[PDB]
Amino acid sequence: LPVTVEKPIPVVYDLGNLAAFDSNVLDKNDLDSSNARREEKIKSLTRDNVQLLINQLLSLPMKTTTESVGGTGGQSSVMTLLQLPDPTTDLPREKPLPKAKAMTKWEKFAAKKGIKPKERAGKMIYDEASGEWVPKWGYKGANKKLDDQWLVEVIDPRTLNRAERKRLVKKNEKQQRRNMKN
Amino acid sequence: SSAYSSRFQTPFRRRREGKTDYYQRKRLVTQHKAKYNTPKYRLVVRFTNKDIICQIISSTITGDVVLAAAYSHELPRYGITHGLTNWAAAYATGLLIARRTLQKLGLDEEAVEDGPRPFKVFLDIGLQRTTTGARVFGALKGASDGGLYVPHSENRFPGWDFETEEIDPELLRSYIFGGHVSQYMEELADDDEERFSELFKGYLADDIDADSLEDIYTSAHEAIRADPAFKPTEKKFTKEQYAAESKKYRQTKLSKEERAARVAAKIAALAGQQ
Amino acid sequence: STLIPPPSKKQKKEAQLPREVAIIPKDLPNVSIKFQALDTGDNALRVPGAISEKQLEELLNQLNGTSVPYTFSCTIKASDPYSSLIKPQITLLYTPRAVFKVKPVTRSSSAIAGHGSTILCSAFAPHTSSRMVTGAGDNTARIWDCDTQTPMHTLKGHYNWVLCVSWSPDGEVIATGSMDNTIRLWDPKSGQCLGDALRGHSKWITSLSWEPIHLVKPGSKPRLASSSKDGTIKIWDTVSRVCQYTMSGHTNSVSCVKWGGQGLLYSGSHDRTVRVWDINSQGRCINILKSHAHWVNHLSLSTDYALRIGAFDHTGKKPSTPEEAQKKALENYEKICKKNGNSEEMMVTASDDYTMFLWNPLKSTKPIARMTGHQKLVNHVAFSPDGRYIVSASFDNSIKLWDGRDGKFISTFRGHVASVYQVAWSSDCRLLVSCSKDTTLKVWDVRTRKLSVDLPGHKDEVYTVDWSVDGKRVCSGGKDKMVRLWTH
Amino acid sequence: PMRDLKIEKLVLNISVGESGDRLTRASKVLEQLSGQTPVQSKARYTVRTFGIRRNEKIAVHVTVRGPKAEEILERGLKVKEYQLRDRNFSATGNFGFGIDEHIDLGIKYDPSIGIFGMDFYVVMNRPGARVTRRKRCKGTVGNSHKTTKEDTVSWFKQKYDADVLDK
Amino acid sequence: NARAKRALVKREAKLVENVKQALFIPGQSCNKNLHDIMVDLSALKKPDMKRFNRKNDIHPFEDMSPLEFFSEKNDCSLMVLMTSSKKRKNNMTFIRTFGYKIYDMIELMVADNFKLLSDFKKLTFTVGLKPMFTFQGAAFDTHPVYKQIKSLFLDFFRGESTDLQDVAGLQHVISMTIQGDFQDGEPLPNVLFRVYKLKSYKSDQGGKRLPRIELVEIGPRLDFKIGRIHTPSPDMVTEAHKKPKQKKNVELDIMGDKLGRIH
RNA sequence: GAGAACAGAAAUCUCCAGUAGAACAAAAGGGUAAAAGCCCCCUUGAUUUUGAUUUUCAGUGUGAAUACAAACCAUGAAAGU
RNA sequence: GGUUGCGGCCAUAUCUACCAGAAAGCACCGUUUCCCGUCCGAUCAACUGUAGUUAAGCUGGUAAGAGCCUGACCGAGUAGUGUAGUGGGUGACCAUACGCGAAACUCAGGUGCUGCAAUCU
Repeated sequence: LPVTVEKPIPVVYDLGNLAAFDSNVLDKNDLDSSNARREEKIKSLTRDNVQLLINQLLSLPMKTTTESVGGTGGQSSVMTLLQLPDPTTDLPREKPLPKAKAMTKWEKFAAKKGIKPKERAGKMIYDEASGEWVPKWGYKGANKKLDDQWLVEVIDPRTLNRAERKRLVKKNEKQQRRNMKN
Repeated sequence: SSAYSSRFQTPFRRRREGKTDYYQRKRLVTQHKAKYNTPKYRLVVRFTNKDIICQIISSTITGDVVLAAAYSHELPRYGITHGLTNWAAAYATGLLIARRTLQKLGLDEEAVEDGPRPFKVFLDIGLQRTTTGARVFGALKGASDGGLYVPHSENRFPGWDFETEEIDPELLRSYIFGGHVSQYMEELADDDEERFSELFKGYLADDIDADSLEDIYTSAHEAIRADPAFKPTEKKFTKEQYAAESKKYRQTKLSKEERAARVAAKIAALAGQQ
Repeated sequence: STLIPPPSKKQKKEAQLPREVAIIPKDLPNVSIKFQALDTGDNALRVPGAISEKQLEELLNQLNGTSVPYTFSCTIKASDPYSSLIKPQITLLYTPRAVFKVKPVTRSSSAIAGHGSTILCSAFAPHTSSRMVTGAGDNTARIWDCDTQTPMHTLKGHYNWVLCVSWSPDGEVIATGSMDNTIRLWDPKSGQCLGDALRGHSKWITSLSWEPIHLVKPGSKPRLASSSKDGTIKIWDTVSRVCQYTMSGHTNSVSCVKWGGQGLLYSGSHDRTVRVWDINSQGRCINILKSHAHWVNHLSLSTDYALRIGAFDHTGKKPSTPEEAQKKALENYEKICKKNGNSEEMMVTASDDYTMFLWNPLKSTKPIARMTGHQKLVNHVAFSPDGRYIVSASFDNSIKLWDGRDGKFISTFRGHVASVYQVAWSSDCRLLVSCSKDTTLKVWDVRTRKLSVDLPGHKDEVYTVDWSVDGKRVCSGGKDKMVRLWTH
Repeated sequence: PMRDLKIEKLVLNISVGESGDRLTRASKVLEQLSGQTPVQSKARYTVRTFGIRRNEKIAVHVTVRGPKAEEILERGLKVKEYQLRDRNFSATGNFGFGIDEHIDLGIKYDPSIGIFGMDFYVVMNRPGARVTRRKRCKGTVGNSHKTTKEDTVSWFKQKYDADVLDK
Repeated sequence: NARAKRALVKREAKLVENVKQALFIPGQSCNKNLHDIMVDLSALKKPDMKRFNRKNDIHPFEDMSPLEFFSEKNDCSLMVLMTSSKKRKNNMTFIRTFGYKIYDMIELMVADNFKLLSDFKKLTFTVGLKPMFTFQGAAFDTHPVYKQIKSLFLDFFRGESTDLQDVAGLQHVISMTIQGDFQDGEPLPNVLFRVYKLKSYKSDQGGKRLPRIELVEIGPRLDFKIGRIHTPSPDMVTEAHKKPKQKKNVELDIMGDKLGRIH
């Protein structure tokens, strides 16, 4: 029936952690290990603190919406969610900050020459005779067209083509290791 | 090998038993789970012979609690005494659990701000299959029709089309008012009364027809709607005498003197040269 | 998607700090306050300590010896109703409720299939929140069971579009005014042709109405009225199966008609004119009302809630004797008929001049007030169930809420994107549902004048809407050939 | 009253490792004798001596259960003149054999197909394999209600009256 | 296939981290009491916690290879060792690691009046709810080992973080208070651990706003005796406690509208 | 292991013994099982819109790259993934 | 006390040769027209509680079985190893005082605890 709580020294709060920290004192003779009626003291001490914490939480600003069935984002019109201040508890991280900051022999060249990074528009190209689109890679890429193309007009000449293909592919994948090591 | 009886790891208890899918249960138990803190609830439904079971479940660190529950055999007291496992029996069980819950929590007839907050529940199918037009989803449809709010879809109902996306309500209406059981009744009774005699034996005890059975289901829906009270059976011949009788029929263990006596008799009789 | 600007650095420091523990702590003034009603009453100047609002209800109920709570309003300043002395002798007004609360309409059931055409009109049943009939653009109509969401007694008979549907306030007659210029009565239980159609009109049927229960001799059948583009209003007796007589005041099309409470009829037409008939003089016109600038549409009255429920209450205790039905109608009518203690029912007329008119037909042919403010043609209007408010839906994506007594402005409900088509008050004056030319439907809380829930789900625009009688379901439908029931 | 010897299933198999038309003919004799659609089979690897590859479409069989399964069982047991051996009975209590010239039961010559035969196998049991066949509460059977060889050998030297064939 | 690279992405060092994984490894000495205390603790870290089955002869304050190997191989940052001895009865070794390096270790001793979940009136719970925290005594603002244990328990139990908190999901509360008052030099007091479940009853004196509370125990109830500690290296502290990095006379009002001041 | 006509040492079948000794875009810490293994059905992916990093001569409202988020898109009855 | 549904702790809960189980619960069990899937209604689907029996399935017990589990000065306050003195041997690597802190062997003992709800002569 009584609601308020008083303390000679007022508590401090971490309202994002739903937690409170106390600078008040205990009494050894209220909670001695040899004391039978002992946990009544913890109860009569911490009921006041959870009182003050619910008191600070229900005095918060809140959040409401107007949504409906199948709400894919969040709450609905019936939910009402309090908005908590952010934590001030500085508690450590478990892994350092993931800083992979190098340049790797192309970014430096593109900086020391006026090359701008390209626009990254589409995967597909346009075929002429026929009139399909047939992407340049991703599905039946226009690279692998000399593969099935029947007659070649002057060693089998398509095998050389695949040989050069994999030549450049492996040069790229080699320079990959070169940049990773340096 | 003793090493082969020693080295391996066993599944959990209810996993050695065929009762619980722990994978699906984890997919249930970790709700979202990065957004908010709203407690989850569950609607468990099981289909055996002669029993349809439906319950509302809220888990805990002790392991589980049942908030409400219904069993296919209260339907006599509202007016369903036959076919306690069909699609309409499932509809009735779900409608009963819905109305029971919404009366017991007092909807009609710390969250101090607002408000009604329609009740949320997720259907747990258990080890049951997911086949088009089943009676688990009949109980689901009945539960939702009763007034609960259960997220679900519209392809797992009797009549839905795999050809295109439509759900014919005629076949649903028949499956609610026993049109299937009654069309089967007619297709059997027009020809033979031996299969029709064995089958529908209570229906020859009470002389029921197809239109009358649709009538029974119609009346019984609003009969459930009227008073879903769930008073328990009156408990005749109670628990202490129950346990005394079960104790009488139950076997017991032994004592160390009994075991030493068995060992002595055996190794002195059949071990000393016959 | 556009977002809300995130907070600032200092704005987060204002969040981390404590805030405003409120205790209503001590809290002892020698405070003075005077009670008052709204029409006339003022019943007196004391010095208490504190009190709660529920306790104001209790104290007034004990001072008058009623044993129903009230709503309490102070300092009639936007009229804001230790919770009423914190925003700054106090003037307090007490206003009864007829307390019967229902849950808002939030979720959805599934879209019921059926006829393959654009649904046109809809109507629940007055005596059961489980029965509904709609008339679709197809040459038929349909009745649905709402409790398992399945059709029931697919009804046929008309040979054109079934424009207007109506229910009889007793629960026996479903009248389907068809585009073919006749009507057909229907049996809500079997769906058989009650004889044949009630022919007599020339151009397509538009609207229908019924005599209220408190105006039929106990043991006699109710009568209907029907209007068409012809410009006349034909009376119909349910059992004679012939028209009795016609009233022919207007020249152009008559849009809607309504069978008022004290034995009168009202008809607005496309003649920018509203005309009043007395029926006990064999259907004679008395008052012509020429105050509009463009043709008038959807004339409405005050007590249509009582004129429509038909002695059925918000519980559903079906009638025992015709005399019991008559006494029920009389009580449920006088509940809101003599609000100030004088038998009063008003009329509100909307028209394309972007204005609306308040009318008191017993009093004069002058209007009381003219409400302006809309920017496109006003399409629909409705009085509140308690007769305390008016609302209007226009074609400029807005809704306007009025004072239902002296015709004042209060606020505008905003949020719709295309034109608004029709609204529906709650059963308990609490919420207000609206459907519009966009996909969504919406509901509004009239207390704080804000939107509670918007709810989508359709494939095209919506044409019809209506709440239940008890406040359980709301029915929808339009150009997507699907019915939808919306509940809590 | 329950440890009976019901006839469970008869599998008629033809394993001719050919991806041609002889397999089609085996399937058509399965269609015109058993009726139901014949299910095919493939090859796990290469052997270079049996004439196969991986997924070679080597065999085809049909499983029939019930009254018609009993019918084909009695017809194929009559063709062997009721002469079955003390082997050909799996220690768990099932049997099988083979007869060529499928004019022995059913079809006629009709050289439009050739001639083949149905490698039979009759699987037998007691009633009660549902605990080892169903999904919820899938357990084991008991050595009490586990069927064995010689009891069904007696149930077989019952009607259709086989000869002893080496005890 | 790609499920393998999904794991490496999940084990990447994130801008702001995910939930904390905690591991429970058995020591070389164990009893029913100690194992059951372990399990009544792990009944709170679900469903984000891993446990080993077979025992392990590991010494925390002595060697440091297998502990870092374990914390890596399970991707966990919190390690709880449950071990006993005659020299030390029921010593719980709590371990906080950062980047697979020991951030700190702490020795705790549970008393001989402990309790299991089935010792009190077993009021219902719900699996995986955010707790509430309450800290008593004046020592928790200056005392060094006390700051360590406080931050340890916070980074242990609190799970995750959000910005929207629903109001029904406030069911239980964790109370922690020292063993009376003590002054410097004299040995340390014990710290307690009480896991309640709070309820609400209308007051009629504060309005509909603030109702009264009453607490009940569900288990366990523990007293902890502090022993050996570890302290991390200053450079590792500075590194681990860093801001993730993700303007004058310029402000943002509503509707964006980046404004400015002229002065 | 028992058997099953052609058919052998491996051809194809039916039933138990099965802790992972058969498989993995893993090599260690273990194994997920009614799977992360096999087969089957539905299906895009270089989507678009703004704060952090840097660079443009319309300094050029991000024009674009990139980090992060948020609306979406796929599937599932569903919780979800 | 028996029995069923949702579970926690996940072998003191398992594997093996047998014995037994009143009632109630549940399995076995017949069917193929409706929804549903295959080569095949054995699996899933649907129907009834209709013709039957405990052989099942399930449950308890019986075994010094395998396996497993607990406590203890059971090894062992020690094996080992971190600190202080000229303790020493030239040394392989180890004496003297505080610490930290083990294991196989052996002894006693044991082969499910239960949360939430329904139900039974």
